[PDB]
Amino acid sequence: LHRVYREVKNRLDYHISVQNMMRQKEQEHMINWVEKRVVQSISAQQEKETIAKCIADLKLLSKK
Amino acid sequence: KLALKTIDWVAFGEIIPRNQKAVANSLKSWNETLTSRLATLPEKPPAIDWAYYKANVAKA
Amino acid sequence: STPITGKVTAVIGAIVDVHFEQSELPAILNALEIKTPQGKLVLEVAQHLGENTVRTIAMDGTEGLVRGEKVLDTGGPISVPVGRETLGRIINVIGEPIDERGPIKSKLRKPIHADPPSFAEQSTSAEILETGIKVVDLLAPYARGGKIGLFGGAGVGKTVFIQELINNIAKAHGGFSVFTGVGERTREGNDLYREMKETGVINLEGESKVALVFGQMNEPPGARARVALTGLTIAEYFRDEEGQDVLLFIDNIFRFTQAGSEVSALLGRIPSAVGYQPTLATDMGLLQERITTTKKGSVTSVQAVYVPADDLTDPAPATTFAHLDATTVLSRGISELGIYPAVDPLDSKSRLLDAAVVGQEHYDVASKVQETLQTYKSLQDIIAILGMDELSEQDKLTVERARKIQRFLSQPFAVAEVFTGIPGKLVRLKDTVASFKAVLEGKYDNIPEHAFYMVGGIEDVVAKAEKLAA
Amino acid sequence: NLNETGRVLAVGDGIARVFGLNNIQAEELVEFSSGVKGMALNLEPGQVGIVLFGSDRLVKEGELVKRTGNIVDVPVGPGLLGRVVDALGNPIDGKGPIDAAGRSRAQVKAPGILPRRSVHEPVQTGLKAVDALVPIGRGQRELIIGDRQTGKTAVALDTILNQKRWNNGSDESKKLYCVYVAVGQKRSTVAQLVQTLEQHDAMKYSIIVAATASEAAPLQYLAPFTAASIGEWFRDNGKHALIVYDDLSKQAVAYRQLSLLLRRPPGREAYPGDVFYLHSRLLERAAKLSEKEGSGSLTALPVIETQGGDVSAYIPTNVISITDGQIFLEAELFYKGIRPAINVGLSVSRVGSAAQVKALKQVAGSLKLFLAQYREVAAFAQFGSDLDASTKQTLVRGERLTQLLKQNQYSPLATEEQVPLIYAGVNGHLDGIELSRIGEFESSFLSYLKSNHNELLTEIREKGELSKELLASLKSATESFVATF
Amino acid sequence: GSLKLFLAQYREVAAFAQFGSDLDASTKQTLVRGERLTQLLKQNQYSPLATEEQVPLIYAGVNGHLDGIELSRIGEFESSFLSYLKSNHNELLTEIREKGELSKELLASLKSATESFVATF
Ligand SMILES: Nc1ncnc2c1ncn2[C@@H]1O[C@H](COP(=O)(O)OP(=O)(O)OP(=O)(O)O)[C@@H](O)[C@H]1O
Ligand SMILES: Nc1ncnc2c1ncn2[C@@H]1O[C@H](COP(=O)(O)OP(=O)(O)O)[C@@H](O)[C@H]1O
Ligand SMILES: [Mg+2]
Ligand SMILES: [Mg+2]
Repeated sequence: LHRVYREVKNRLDYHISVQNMMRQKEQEHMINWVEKRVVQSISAQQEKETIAKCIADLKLLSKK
Repeated sequence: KLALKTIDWVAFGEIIPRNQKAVANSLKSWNETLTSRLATLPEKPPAIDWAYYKANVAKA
Repeated sequence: STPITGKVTAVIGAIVDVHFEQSELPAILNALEIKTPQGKLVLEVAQHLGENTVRTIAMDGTEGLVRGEKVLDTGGPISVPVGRETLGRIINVIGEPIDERGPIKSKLRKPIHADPPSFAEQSTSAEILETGIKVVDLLAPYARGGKIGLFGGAGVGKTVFIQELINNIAKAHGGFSVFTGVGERTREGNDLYREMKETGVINLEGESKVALVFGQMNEPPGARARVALTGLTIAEYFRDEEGQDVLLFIDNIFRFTQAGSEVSALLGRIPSAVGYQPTLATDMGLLQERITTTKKGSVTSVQAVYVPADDLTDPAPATTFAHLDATTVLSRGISELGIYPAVDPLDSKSRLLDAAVVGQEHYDVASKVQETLQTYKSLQDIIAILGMDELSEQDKLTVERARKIQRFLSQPFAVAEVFTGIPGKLVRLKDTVASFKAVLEGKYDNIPEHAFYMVGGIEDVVAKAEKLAA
Repeated sequence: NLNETGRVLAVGDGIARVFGLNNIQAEELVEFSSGVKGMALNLEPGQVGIVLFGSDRLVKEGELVKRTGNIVDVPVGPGLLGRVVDALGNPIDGKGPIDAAGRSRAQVKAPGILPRRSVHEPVQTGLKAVDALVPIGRGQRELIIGDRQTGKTAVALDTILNQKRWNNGSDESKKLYCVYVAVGQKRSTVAQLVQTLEQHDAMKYSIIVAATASEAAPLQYLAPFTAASIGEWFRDNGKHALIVYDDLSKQAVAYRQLSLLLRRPPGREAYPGDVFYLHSRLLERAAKLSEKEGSGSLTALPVIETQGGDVSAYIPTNVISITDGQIFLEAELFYKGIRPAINVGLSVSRVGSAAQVKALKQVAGSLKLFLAQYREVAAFAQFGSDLDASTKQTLVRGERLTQLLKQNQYSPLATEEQVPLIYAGVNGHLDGIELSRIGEFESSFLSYLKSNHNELLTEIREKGELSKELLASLKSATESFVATF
Repeated sequence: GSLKLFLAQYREVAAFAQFGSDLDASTKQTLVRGERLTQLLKQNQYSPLATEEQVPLIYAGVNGHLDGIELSRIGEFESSFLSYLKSNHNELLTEIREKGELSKELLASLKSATESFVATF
């Protein structure tokens, strides 16, 4: 009896563990994909060098 | 539910020839082993939350 | 090709700082190369100090580096040769051939750095391993595919010990082996290479069943701290890809910590207690974790550990115990008595020291021997202060036996035959247990003690006792 | 952004210093571009020091890092039972996703002075030398201190196994869920430790928080606290949970590593001043909640590894000062045969009888006496028969009383089976029996009672006490077996 | 051969006779020889001894020809014995030197040369 249980449940849990692994992976490449599209946003877009001097000069100020 | 012919052990001790004490010993321990075992091994296993699994699947 | 150029900016001992360009920084644990007239000085990324500056660890002699030489990024961790191609050849840390046999033709090149197997992959076994050494097979028997440790101060018998194991397992093993010399006498390697040819294990114009990796003490702190990985990588390959039994011999494993301990200060690490580096437990950990048996293949590991100042409380030895299944501690206090291998029977334990493993009979005999040797050592304060006569009838009878068994643990090795003059003797576990058993029952209370000193099988004891009487 | 994000200024030694995150919290988690996560322990005006949970090979310079807005948290609840999780609380056994009933912060404040009760619920370990000599109580903090390879784990391990006597029952206020915290142990060891509990059917109520040595230091730092919360769950909800920290020694080493790399002041033996605040803020979490709080309880069995009996060391002194008793173990005692080698002389318990079954207390009050006088007259045993009869009597008992405590591993005995053995020992019904047959004596004696005097055993198990009637009935049954022997 | 091993036994017996108990023939025999071997090893600085002069001395020690000589005698014995061979049995010294080993014949002559000297004086 215990063996039947363990084995079935084991087959079931496999699907979850798998499903879980897929999600994780994908959402790795997904949030990581963010990186390479934002390193493309600043390196490119010369209009993302203006939004540079911007937010940053708002540093000196506040602190003081 | 099991039937289990009741057993007084000191009598059992007193009916084994010496050249057979070995056997009798092993017979005793197996019993004890076996008993301990059933104390811990439940009649049936836990059920299986089928709804839950049904709730998290992918193959139909 | 599209390589990344760099330039050295600082040189202090075995620590080289390279200054790359923006967006061109190599991750940690990446190799580097610098062209020299003599050879190549590989470096290994360690830290990122910032400002496009990286700190590496010199894999070789740092003398001859010019402020600002251009370094070539390898683009990945140090690559070592793998496959049956490395069988029967000597290899250094960088993975270059050092036996004058030309280039090593390997189909693959796998990095020395890799993650430890997953908890899921871990496979437990209970099989026993028969070596031929009484004091071991009877007390702490080694496990097939297990991790072994040979502890012992300087000049106790750790090398001769591990050498015999090779003379009794390696030939007798239908698989492959890997020897890794870390921080040892270059001459010991030489003798080894000579014996592997003479035994037939390594054939220059034939087949071989063992690879050789050396990173001796003559090498800088960089080398001795990564040579252990270099040889591990070659073993691991036969483990997973080849999927077969493998014998890993490491000697010595203490140099792995020490070597790192030398440079840790120069890498800006606050020295931990006893001078060792803070990253002791982890480093010692990331090495032993890799050295293990998976569901893909079995790996039997024999790592000899060094004990600084005959002190077992030392972090280096202390930490290593938890990564071992079978520990064979050697005491200098045992060497001096003339009894060898100077194995400590009480302090040495094993995993297979269970009735349900070695057998019920085997356990009982082993336990009796231990209790006998203990009481003996307990009465050491009476045998010198009150003599032997003061002891009780039960005590004197035990004491005599304890002295016979003690001397009966000694065994002549074919390796140290030049030291003892007596021909090696290999005892079988099946006979070993049967021997002490007989002595524990008092069946040889007539035979003289000197008849048990340096003797193999139990039959030889009686033969010897009779040859002396003449 | 600069306020929710930051750039890696420098990385190394598993610690990278980032710039930015001007709104990040203390000890808060963070996530790097690569995927590896870390938590900032040091919050400097210019930069922020952050430890890593993974290889520092993934982290590079200038790399981007973003907040998580959450402190170290781990999922708790009864779903963990029978699983094996890491410091964070993820599955590593491969049995699927975990089903928790909520989360709890790694850092929880210990119960106040008022919400507690004097420990009074015994924790039967199934070890004769323990439950008789050093009794443990639900909510107590008993320390398992001892040199390497002495039998420290054996003590705890048997304890867990000895719980099948109540956990498979129906009553809850009687059960005891076990939470083992593997710190600094190789995977091979854990995989075996787990495999032992299964072959005994113990995983059914055990929780394994594995923190292998290869894992990053911080993991080995959070492991004990993570597991701490998990058990508190049971405590808060009005139950009983046993947690064994094996071992705190390894934890301190890990923590020392982080502290040094972060360039914090080094103290005795290279341990920062807050090292004591670490363990004190851990052990004090286990206690005995009052009736109003839920009567719940959390027992702690911390393991400390000494270096050659040196209990005077820094770490040990800290732990020993906080706990409420020690189960000192010596290798020497182990070699003689006395297994488990529990040094009665040193082993102590501040709670004592307060948490011990009266059925055993009535026969144990004297057992500490004889053994006490035995250690004093132990040198005489080495001399000739010239010893007077008075002292000789002590030797007769001690040899046998010490021989009885010897208990094989993986073989816990219930109180109903302990009392009969102690009662026959104390009175001295074994003195006539050879000191070589003491072992088989236990076997044949227990089997006897369970066939002829089963009614006596069962009355001791239920009542938990020994009435004048039983004391006489037990004595008569003993003298009868000793006679026929 | 087992000379180093023997000197180990000597220190073993030397420490055990500290008790102040009488010693039998065995423990005193080895004690007598072990005590003299330690006295034979004592050599003056700036006085290197060839191989042909070391072998003979050690020979008479490991065997037991010095046992029957007083301790304060071992001193002059060394010099006297050497002068004896360099005068009479010099042929042997020449064989040991060149050969560097001991043949069945060389042992015979060497054996007789030792006993003959013990008898002298
Ligand atoms: N009660 C016992 N009876 C018989 N053998 C025992 C007992 N307890 C421990 N052992 C033996 O102890 C060995 C392991 O001891 P144990 O694990 O208890 O020490 P430890 O505290 O874990 O030491 P370490 O810190 O090295 O893990 C095993 O080989 C086992 O044979
Ligand atoms: N089987 C043996 N019998 C006697 N002496 C031995 C034996 N094995 C080793 N030794 C002694 O130990 C010495 C070598 O020590 P070694 O193995 O290098 O120890 P360590 O590992 O501490 O360096 C040898 O010179 C020899 O005298
Ligand atoms: Mg050596
Ligand atoms: Mg342990």
